Amino acid sequence: GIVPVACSAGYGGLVTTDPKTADPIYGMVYNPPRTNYPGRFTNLLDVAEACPTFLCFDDGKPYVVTRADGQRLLAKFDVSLAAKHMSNTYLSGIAQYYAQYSGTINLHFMFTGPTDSKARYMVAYVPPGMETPPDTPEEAAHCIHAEWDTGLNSKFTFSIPYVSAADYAYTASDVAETTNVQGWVCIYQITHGKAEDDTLVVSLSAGKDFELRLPIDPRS
Amino acid sequence: RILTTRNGHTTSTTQSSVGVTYGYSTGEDHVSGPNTSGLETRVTQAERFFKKHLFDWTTDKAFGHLEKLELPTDHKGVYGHLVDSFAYMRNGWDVEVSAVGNQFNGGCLLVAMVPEYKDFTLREKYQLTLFPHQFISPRTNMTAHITVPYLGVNRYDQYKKHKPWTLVVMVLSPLTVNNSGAGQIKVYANIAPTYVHVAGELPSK
Amino acid sequence: AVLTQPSSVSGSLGQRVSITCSGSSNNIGRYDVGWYQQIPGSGLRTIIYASKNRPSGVPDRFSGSRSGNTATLTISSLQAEDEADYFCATGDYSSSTSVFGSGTTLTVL
Amino acid sequence: SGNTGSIINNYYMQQYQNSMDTQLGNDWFSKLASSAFTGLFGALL
Amino acid sequence: TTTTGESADPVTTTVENYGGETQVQRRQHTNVGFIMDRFVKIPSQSPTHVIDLMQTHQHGLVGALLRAATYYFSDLEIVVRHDDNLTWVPNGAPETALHNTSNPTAYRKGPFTRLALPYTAPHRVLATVYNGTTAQLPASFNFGAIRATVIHELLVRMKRAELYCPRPLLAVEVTSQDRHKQRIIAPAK
Amino acid sequence: SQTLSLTCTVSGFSLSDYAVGWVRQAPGKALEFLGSISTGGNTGYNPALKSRLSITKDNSKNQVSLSLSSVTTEDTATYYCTKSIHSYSVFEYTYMQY
Repeated sequence: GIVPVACSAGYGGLVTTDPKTADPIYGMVYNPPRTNYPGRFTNLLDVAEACPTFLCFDDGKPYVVTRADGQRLLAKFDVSLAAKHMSNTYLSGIAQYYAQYSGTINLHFMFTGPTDSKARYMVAYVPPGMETPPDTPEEAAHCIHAEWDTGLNSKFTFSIPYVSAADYAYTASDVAETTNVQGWVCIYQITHGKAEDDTLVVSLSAGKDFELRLPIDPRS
Repeated sequence: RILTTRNGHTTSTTQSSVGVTYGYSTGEDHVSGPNTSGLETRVTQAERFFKKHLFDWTTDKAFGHLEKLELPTDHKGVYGHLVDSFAYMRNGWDVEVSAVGNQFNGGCLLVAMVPEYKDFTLREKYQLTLFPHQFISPRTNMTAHITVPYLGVNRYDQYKKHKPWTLVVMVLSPLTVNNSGAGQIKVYANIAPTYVHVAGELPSK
Repeated sequence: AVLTQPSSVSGSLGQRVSITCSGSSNNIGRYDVGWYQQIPGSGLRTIIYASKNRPSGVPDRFSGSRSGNTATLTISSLQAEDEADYFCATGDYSSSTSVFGSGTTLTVL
Repeated sequence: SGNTGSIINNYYMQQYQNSMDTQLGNDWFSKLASSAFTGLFGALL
Repeated sequence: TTTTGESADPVTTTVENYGGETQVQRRQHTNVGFIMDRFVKIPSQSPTHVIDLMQTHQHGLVGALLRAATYYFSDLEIVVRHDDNLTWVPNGAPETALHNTSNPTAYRKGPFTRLALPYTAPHRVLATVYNGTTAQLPASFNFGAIRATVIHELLVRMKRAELYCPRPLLAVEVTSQDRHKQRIIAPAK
Repeated sequence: SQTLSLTCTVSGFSLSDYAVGWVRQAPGKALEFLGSISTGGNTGYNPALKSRLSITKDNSKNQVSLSLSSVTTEDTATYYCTKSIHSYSVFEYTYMQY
């Protein structure tokens, strides 16, 4: 009495990501033991959450030097993780391989300068409703922003918030869009005493709420 | 059956209103969600009634004169300043629409807060009733009072680009003006934003 | 020709030029009017039907106001190409045949 | 539920098999059809 | 009954109003899960076809019932008969992602391959009509994109679908007759 | 004695969905309403030019016909067809507006 299985049609071929196991071929192998081997990371995002990696800027340097001419808009750069300024940081290095993301994206600013030149800088997240970020520190003071001094304590971390209509945002930017899916972010140097080319070293990092989703393989 | 509506500080009391009709909900769904991560701040200076003119329902408008209004339409006061200087918002919209009829001129208006207005081929107007709606007929009630909650693909959405609700007003029976009824009856609908929130403060120039 | 409308009106680029329609409680008082545009080498085109409505393809400029006993076709900013003869369409209870405006033929100056 | 009518545990786990859902810490049209005013409105003979 | 009516209150009267009785109703067929569970043929595209609803023909069952509701949510089961390996991508993948093939794929297995591809769009619930560009639906309401060297047919079946906000349905046009009068299937002779 | 009849093939805007009516631009800028026919077949004529024309519509051929009585020095005019919204006209002169 053979059991009539009535094999189905249409499905059964392998899928590139298809949770299934294969038929083993070699016997039991007791691989060499490693216990509490150092440096095991289990979430890629766990790595990016800990290590702050630098950004890119003009001429390819991480520090945002004080402007040469009348200016107080040091650099502006969008939030979409495929961004020019964010092209080399590890967070974009991984987010390239994911279809969407969510949550906050911490920043790190750490003043690297002599102890004789204080300075007071601002960061202001301008959500996407206007055609250009404002080139005036006061005129952009309205949007959610922080303004911090540079004293004995050096590293200030403003956590870019996540506000968007969709509950998840895409990582790659549309060629049809000319503005960004998210707002811009501006670093205004509102005051510097002792103007003597003192640098800021600014870095990116994934926040506690950051989470990517739907992995894909783009030819990078 | 006096209904004495109220919103913020402006009131409206119609002795002829037949009844409020909630569309699609009795209350709005939760507001603090994955979007904005809790930066929303209920604003309460925008909950107000603001008038808006509509088509002068005339003796001759035959069945199927859809006069739409898209919401939010161009408000110039507090709500206008607010949608100008805030990135994201959300509201429910307790619309109200009036037609002063002399009670001697027959006619049946149909108001309906249709979501995501697309064009009608005039076959869809036969069964446009699916959406929340009230019948305005000078016979019994010169006033219709609809309230609908904000529903869109997102939690919040720029009102400059995706205007979900559009109050449409079809005319089911031509105004018949008899010996004593009004020659021309205009319809003025008061739309009040309700449970409005905001987010995404935008750097104003 | 029951409706008398301005026999001619002059305009220039940039400013708002409107055109009244002279009617009465017979035809414009209780019935809605229409505004048609006719070029010298072309026929009719409808600009404002149902008086306050605008059909598909008409630029946002043209606005139709029926407030009061005289319908007014209000253009936001006249343009060099929108220079054409405009007509008045309305229904009068007194006569079965509808009344048609003689015209308004614009200028650019 | 829907159309699936095989009386057996789905071999694939649920999270892999469908898109698992989440909530935030209903059926309006059924409530509307239910709360309906039925019966006559006045006296009867 | 003579209810006030003008309020557009939902009134339903029964045959009971004149010495009738109302029999029991079994509506297990007009259900919206059981009616959305069936396959429906979406038009096929030879190169980099994008899989999404609102491409079905308007008059088919699933297509119409779909346009009957503004906001639909559903996971897909797809059935494609392609001629080379067929690769899928999530909802926000750059069009160049299709050639990597490390992203989900399916090799030629005799006849048509049947996949299950979950609902990936970031929007809280999709829409069948979008008032205001942000008429074409925005670029974000697709499920994925399926790209084979040549696609012959695509069938799509929405699982555990739930609809919202009903819309008009537009039964067939009739012309100056009593009823539509279509030739219903009849036995042989 | 030159009885004329002219038709314009409707391109889209089905007659049941939208009712058509003829209108002529009399020599000069003058305009005059010739009649209308509601989608169902019922028509409304210009009472002045009444009894001199016939407006018959066919749903199959997707065209509309107008058979005027005859031509005179005034009858010559640029003729045009209209696609009114509101397929049935509540009043005959009412359609001229839409």
